[PDB]
Amino acid sequence: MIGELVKDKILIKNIEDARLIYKMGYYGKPIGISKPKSAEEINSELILSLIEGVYLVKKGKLEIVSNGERLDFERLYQIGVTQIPRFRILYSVYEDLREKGYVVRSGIKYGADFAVYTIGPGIEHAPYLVIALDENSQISSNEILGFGRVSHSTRKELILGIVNLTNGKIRYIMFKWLKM
Amino acid sequence: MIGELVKDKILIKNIEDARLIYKMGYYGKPIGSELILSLIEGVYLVKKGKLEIVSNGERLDFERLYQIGVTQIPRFRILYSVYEDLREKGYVVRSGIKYGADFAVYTIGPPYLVIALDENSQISSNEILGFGRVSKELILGIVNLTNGKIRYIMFKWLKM
Ligand SMILES: [Cl-]
Ligand SMILES: [Cl-]
Repeated sequence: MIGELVKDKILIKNIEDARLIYKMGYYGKPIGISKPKSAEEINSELILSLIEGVYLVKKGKLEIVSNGERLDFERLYQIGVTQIPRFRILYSVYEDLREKGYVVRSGIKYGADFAVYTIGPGIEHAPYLVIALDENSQISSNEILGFGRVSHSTRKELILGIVNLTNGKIRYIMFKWLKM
Repeated sequence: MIGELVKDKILIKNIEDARLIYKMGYYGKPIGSELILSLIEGVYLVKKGKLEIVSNGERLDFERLYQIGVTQIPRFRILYSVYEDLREKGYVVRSGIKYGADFAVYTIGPPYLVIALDENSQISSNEILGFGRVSKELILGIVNLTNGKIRYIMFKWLKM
């Protein structure tokens, strides 16, 4: 498994490698398709985000190169910090959730950071929406109101992933828009 | 029902009146007896026509009492908005300070802790899960000072 760093994303040019990385656990998105039922229908280069790439590298399931240079975890992580806003808190939740066995996808279509899934041999579940947060970052009422808006929009489960960048621990707090 | 304004609180000197106001729906706290009502409770009861208030001769109506609340009590506007809305919805609303919140709401349907907030407020992620009773639930009372509408959002400390 080898991938090319191109800006803020990682390109998987080999289709076999692509289909394999995707089979592993629904990583990346193929170019031109939105979301493949199976890796079987993937025929275009697999595109991985830095968050996904950095995870896979750390998992030893992927090597990354940037025009000759071989970027390891320390370097890739650092690039994520520079390129991607909120990279630290986003990777912390991505990793933690991924490490716990959930299948983590982008949650932007739903107005959140991630779309977390519980899957297994012949088992698919509804997507939990997670929004990563820096425990200290001050949230406004307008943002908090924006939260409870994305929640009862696709009426799924909205969840805040509060990360401590020091100890790396994570506190998950879910909230619903109530109708007192 | 007549009550005296004494600073930021309202005194109910008559014990019958006291016991009645308390029977109504658990309003005020006795000094255990004179029933002591907070401006938030007093202003509500006045508006409900269930209580008259006096301040050394002067008869204070809703407009004046409300204004006094604004002057005396910090966050009075957002606190009364949630108090009233919740009370108007039939919940029994008590102080929630013992629990580190504004109110302790009791449902008479099928204590919830609520913290009233203004649309311009800014709470940290660790102020939230921080304290109330979280690390159970804590309900956020988000108030729009313009239209006076209120959005309630509850959140729990999860264990993913
Ligand atoms: Cl992603
Ligand atoms: Cl009260």
